[PDB]
Amino acid sequence: LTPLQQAALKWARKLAERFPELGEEFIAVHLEEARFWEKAGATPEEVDAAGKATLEYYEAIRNGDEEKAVEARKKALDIYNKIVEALKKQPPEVVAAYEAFRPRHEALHRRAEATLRAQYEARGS
Ligand SMILES: [Zn+2]
Ligand SMILES: [Zn+2]
Repeated sequence: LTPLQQAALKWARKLAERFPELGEEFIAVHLEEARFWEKAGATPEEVDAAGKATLEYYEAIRNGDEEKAVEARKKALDIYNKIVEALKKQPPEVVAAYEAFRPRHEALHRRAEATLRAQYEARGS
């Protein structure tokens, strides 16, 4: 267990615990994403800051806080953009592997956004 994997595990487990509908699948998908971040040369602190902003982002959707959602989304994607451009210099098998994995992360992301917005519209928070 690398320090980068531990950093991704900490924030992905928090999201799964607070929103059980996402489930352990939310943790596993974010670990696989973290393996590509590690391949691209990301550091544990970059993954820790991005995971922290991701929890704040989804917590913002659950609570209807739009300003916090905008700020948290930018903080997470500022770090993600650094890693997309680093992935360009990766071997083609790594890039092709990432392009084949990303639709599964996209589908979990679409589900998580809709499910938490639904909890704000119904439960209210
Ligand atoms: Zn995600
Ligand atoms: Zn989105």
